[PDB]
Amino acid sequence: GLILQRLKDLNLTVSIKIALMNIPKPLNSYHIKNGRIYFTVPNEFEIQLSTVNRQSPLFFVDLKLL
Amino acid sequence: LEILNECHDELKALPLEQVEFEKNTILQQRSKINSTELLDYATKLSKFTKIPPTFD
Amino acid sequence: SLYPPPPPYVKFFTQSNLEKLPKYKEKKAASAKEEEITCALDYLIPPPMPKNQQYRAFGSIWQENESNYQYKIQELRKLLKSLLLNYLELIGVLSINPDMYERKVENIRTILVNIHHLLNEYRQSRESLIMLLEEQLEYKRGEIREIEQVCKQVHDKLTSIQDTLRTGS
Amino acid sequence: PLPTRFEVELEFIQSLANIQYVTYLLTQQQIWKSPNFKNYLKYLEYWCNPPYSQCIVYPNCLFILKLLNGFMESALEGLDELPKIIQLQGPQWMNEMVERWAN
Amino acid sequence: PSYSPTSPSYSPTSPSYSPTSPSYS
Amino acid sequence: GQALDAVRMRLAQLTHSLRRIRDEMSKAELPQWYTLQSQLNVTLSQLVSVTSTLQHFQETLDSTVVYPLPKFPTTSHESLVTTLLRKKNIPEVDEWMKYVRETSGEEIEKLLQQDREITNWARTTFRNEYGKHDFK
Amino acid sequence: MTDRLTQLQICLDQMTEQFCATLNYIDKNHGVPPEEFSNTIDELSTDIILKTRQINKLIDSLPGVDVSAEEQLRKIDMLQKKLVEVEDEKIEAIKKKEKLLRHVDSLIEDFVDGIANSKKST
Amino acid sequence: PHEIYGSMPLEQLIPIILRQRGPGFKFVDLNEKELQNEIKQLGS
Repeated sequence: GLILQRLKDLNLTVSIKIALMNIPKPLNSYHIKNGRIYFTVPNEFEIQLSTVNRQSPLFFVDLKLL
Repeated sequence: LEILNECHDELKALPLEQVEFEKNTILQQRSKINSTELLDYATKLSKFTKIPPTFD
Repeated sequence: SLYPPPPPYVKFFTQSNLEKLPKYKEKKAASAKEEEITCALDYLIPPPMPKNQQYRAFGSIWQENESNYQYKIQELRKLLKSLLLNYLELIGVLSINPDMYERKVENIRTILVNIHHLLNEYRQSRESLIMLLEEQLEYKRGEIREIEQVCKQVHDKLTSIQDTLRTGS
Repeated sequence: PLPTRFEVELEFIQSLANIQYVTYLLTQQQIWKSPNFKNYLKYLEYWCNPPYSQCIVYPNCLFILKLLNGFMESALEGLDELPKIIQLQGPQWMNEMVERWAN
Repeated sequence: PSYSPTSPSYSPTSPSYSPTSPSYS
Repeated sequence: GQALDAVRMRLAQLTHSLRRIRDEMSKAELPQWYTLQSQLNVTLSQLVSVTSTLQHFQETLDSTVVYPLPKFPTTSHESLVTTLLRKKNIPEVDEWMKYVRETSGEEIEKLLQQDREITNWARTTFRNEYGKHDFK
Repeated sequence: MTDRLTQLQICLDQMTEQFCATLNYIDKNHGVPPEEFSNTIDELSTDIILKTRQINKLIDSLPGVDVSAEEQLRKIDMLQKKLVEVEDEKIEAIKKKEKLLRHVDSLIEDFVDGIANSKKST
Repeated sequence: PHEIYGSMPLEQLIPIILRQRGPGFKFVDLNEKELQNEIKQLGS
């Protein structure tokens, strides 16, 4: 029920939060999906992050090795 | 954008569909039951539920 | 004992009786086309409401849009005035000849008792329904009005922001 | 005169509200062991609808039997906790009865 | 002295088994 | 009071041993078998000592008469008073010995003396059997 | 709030208690100085009169004291009617408020995407 | 039934989702395409 718009709001909050911070050029490859943000550095890793609150800082969610 | 976001959040906090089902349930529950039996039962429970101040 | 024994028929109805109840009631209805207890399965058939619509227990009997009152008001006022007058006359009796004071005392009580009768016809459930009615009605009006107030103030803030950003263009 | 089965069943239902009566009834083994008593308890469920519900004297037993209904799939065990749990959950159960009736 | 006292092991939840029978007059 | 004092101290240590075996059984991991045997034997022999000492001083316990304190308020602590007052057994033990007696079910006296003579005969027979072979 | 019927019962109980106390004072005091006794009785009689006047002003202030219950029946019925329409109107009000709300959300998302792809365009 | 779900704040909804999905599965691991998937199966 409420999960869809909660995840959409989480995605929006993540997008605005990463807009706040000047992401490095090697980290220019980012994806937004399901309240999660994916940074995939090829042959290095794929890190998935999220935030609980706009003021609250980001926290680790998941990691995958390449 | 921030302040309109909290405005959106507080507007969403105040309720959609759930309130209208609840109002519906109220309406058929009220329509189904007649007031005569309810008033009789209320009068018959007035002695038991209400503790008189003179009951030692 | 302190606790009376369970009713006797309770022990007659097993699971087999419950599962065979449909065919039993079908047979009973077919045959039919104080109830005598000819079979152990008769009690599961719902009991019939008494024709008199009355129930006796412990020596006591038991059995539409909400789903001259001025005469009663003036009767109550004159009864209160007469009660005060009779109280004065009774206390005067106590003053001068108290030996027969009781001769009036119960009399006054009768009027008081009549007052209780005058309350009986005035009995108040509809009035309680009315008061609850207006309290939830005004509560929901307050909630509603604060809802449009807050959404209107949000819309006004949005319009002011739109004007501000248009001026900065 | 001999009372009808209406009177005795109604008095049994209204007496089921007593915690002491429930504790005594559950104390004996054969009362809960015998399926007859629970069959009668499930038979009694049909008094929650009008006009039968208009003839009740204490509505609390209305939930208690229903609570007793739960007892057939919760187990005897829990008999000791019955007085404490009814004393603790009296507020919210009375509130839900009021919501079912007073609204 | 006393190495350790005993932990309170009260069981108020115990229902007790008092037989009640001479109530009728 | 001396007998009840000894009963108190011994029962207190028995309850302490029970608390011990309890908080070493409550662990999610079971300790070694040998520690469990040691705890079992110690606590169980302690229970034997409890039984024997309670046997020894029955007269002192019987002579004592129970009476509530004048200072103890019963209006507020009637539940606590009733908790200690009640003494009826737990039901399961009750029907336990009821089924036991059901299974068991001048004649009784002569069976009793026949049991006496069987007991004495068996004791003498095993004494003879022990004496037959040198065990030292 | 306190219902005026409960207030009426409290008032009549207080009146009965006041009469009992006054007559008890009379019975246990007749014989105290006459002046103090007379002053106390004057105070008690003033209390009697005042209690009588709250009784009068509460009995006539009972809505529906002089109104026949059947027009209360129609007014209550039409009250539930207009209530039905008022929660209906609240249903349309809340649904269009949510409609404009997620219009606002859609424009928020579009503007945020524009910001994001503009500031990453360089 | 949906009144409770729609009336609770997300701060309490998150533990409810966590306990519904069991331990290990984070409240954010759910996929929107997956979400509309089980919505489709439950709607049948």
